[PDB]
Amino acid sequence: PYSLGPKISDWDEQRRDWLKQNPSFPNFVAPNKPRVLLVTGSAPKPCENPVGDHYLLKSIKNKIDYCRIHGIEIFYNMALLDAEMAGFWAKLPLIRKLLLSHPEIEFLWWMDSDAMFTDMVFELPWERYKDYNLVMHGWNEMVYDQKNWIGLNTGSFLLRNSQWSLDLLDAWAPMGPKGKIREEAGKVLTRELKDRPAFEADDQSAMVYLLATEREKWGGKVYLESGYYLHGYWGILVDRYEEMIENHKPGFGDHRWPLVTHFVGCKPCGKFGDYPVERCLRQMDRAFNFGDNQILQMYGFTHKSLGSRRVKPTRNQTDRPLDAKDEFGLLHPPFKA
Amino acid sequence: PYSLGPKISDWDEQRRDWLKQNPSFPNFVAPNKPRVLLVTGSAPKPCENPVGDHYLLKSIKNKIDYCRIHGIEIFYNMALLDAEMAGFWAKLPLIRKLLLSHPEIEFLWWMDSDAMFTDMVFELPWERYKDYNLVMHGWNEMVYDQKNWIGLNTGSFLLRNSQWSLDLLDAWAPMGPKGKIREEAGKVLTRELKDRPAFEADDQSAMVYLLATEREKWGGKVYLESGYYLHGYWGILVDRYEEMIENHKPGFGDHRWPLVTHFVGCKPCGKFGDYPVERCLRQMDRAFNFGDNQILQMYGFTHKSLGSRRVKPTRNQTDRPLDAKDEFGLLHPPFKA
Ligand SMILES: O=c1ccn([C@@H]2O[C@H](COP(=O)(O)OP(=O)(O)O)[C@@H](O)[C@H]2O)c(=O)[nH]1
Ligand SMILES: O=c1ccn([C@@H]2O[C@H](COP(=O)(O)OP(=O)(O)O)[C@@H](O)[C@H]2O)c(=O)[nH]1
Ligand SMILES: [Mn+2]
Ligand SMILES: [Mn+2]
Repeated sequence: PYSLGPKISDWDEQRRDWLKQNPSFPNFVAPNKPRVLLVTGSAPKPCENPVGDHYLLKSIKNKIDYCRIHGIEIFYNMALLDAEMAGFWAKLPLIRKLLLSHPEIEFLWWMDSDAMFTDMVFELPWERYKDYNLVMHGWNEMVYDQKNWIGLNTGSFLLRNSQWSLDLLDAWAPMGPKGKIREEAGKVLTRELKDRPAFEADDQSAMVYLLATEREKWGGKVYLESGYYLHGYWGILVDRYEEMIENHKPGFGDHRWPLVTHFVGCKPCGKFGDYPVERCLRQMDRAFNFGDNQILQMYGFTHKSLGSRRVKPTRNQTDRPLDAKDEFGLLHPPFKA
Repeated sequence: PYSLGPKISDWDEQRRDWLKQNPSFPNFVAPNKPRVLLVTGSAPKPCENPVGDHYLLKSIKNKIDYCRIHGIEIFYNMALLDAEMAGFWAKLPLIRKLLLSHPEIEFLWWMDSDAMFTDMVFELPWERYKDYNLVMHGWNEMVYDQKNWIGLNTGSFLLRNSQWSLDLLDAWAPMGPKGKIREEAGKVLTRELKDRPAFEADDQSAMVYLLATEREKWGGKVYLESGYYLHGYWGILVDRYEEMIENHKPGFGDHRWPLVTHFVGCKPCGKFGDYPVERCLRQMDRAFNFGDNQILQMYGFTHKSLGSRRVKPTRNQTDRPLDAKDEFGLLHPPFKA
């Protein structure tokens, strides 16, 4: 019987003591700003197609920029800590290890390598979640009623460092172990979830299954967010970037300017994805430039077009650089208090 | 005639004024701990050699881990801001833009992409540099006396945000502009420096030629460091890694445990390196694992060997994870208090 590790039950107490003992590492870096660690990663071998690694590189640059602006630290995992939890299931052993290793962390923000920040201004509404322990993009009707396997997304979610989350992880992991366990579990999810195709169990479908069946246990602390694109399906967003630049501005986080553009199904690191490789990579270039344009604007540059690697100036240089207007206040945002 | 931008002569005063008006953004984040921006980058296009991008990815994960531990921010540039200053010369326009855009930065730490942190414990001796503006690995006699084009290294150096540094940049760039200017300046360097081969002007040789021919003007603010491997030629280190693990411990930063292993001559991304690609990449794997071991060991894991991607546990799991602190106190170091 698979276990994520020795059962822990007094974690809230262990954390409470530690924080009291170690006031130099508070779990809140500011009145209403919890300490957040963004966690991402990739397999420890080169991508099967070679440009895959190049797009992992642009992906981590993109997260570096956002996290530098909004004052959150990054952990990039390149190791499998549990041979049975491979692939998308590898993030459960990782998350548990980081939560227990870093009690100063109040929120752990997992973000897939195929997910990219496209709104560099938007700051998560932390106070909205002060009473919750798990925040994922999704809809309650899709999860609890329709039991739709895409009722929520697990490529970009917040998990609070708490006893509730250690138990949540234990409840979530059973369908993960590679082999017969994951395969037979995939048959269950395909049968019990709406619109799910037939394939081995994935971490996302299992979360829908867990929350739909055991809602009384977990639902009270889960927040299914759909007011902004904590996760954003690329297939309906990337084509509208131009409309967004023309009618809106960064900071909305939603349909007007998505916080995250998540390239589900493109699999730039594998041999084949569920979509044309041409459209996947060109749209990943457009998404990367859509965000990078917000970085370069601070420094007086922009990409010639949304699909070009080349940049151009947006203004003449000056001998009075400190007089310049930072349009969105990202050079010295309040997130770096 | 080429210029890095409009002439600024009052930057030290502009900065002081800005800092007085923006106390929430100090240039010292703690007593004798300056605010540091580590800067790196790579060409915006995939690597000629395809697997080269996988090592750019490993290289930036390495820098993320060190900068997270030691409380240093990262900027990863992928844009060519100045068509004339292509190649290794591209860092001069970038460094100027960043210094001018971030007056809160006391020290900018440039780092080649093929340079990797192999001592995750070593913190730079900042006080040693309180009266200097440019810190590079090198030797006084080789640079000033012998005029040796390898008397210093410009792949890992600190540059203080100051009018002095802006002026140095003005003096350093002239041999840069691609074309007849760089190629002709290259023939001048080959003829005035010791043991320089024949190739286009390069920023390292140009820095030697400047400091040797204009010592009185520049030398008093340059610290040529050789007490630790701020830059560490891979050729004389990578074969000694297992010896270091047996005899020494992270924190020395020098011949016993180098801070930086820099793979000069390898060109894992480009082509036509001074060494065989296979030898280069395997040793970069070893360097990466050598550093990554220090990260994984905070969490109870290590690489089975410096040549294996697999990791193994260093200790059994526990239900009391806050009792045993890590061997080098890197989970909660003073750099993040
Ligand atoms: O061996 C692995 C496989 C995946 N991931 C991470 O888990 C996420 C989700 O895994 P998935 O198999 O769904 O790939 P995706 O289609 O989301 O890119 C990936 O994006 C990676 O960021 C990882 O860290 N190690
Ligand atoms: O187009 C470029 C080329 C290089 N660099 C950076 O400048 C350093 C030195 O460039 P070089 O041509 O010497 O390549 P190297 O042999 O050092 O890897 C690289 O490592 C990169 O970090 C960059 O930012 N943009
Ligand atoms: Mn994904
Ligand atoms: Mn180099």
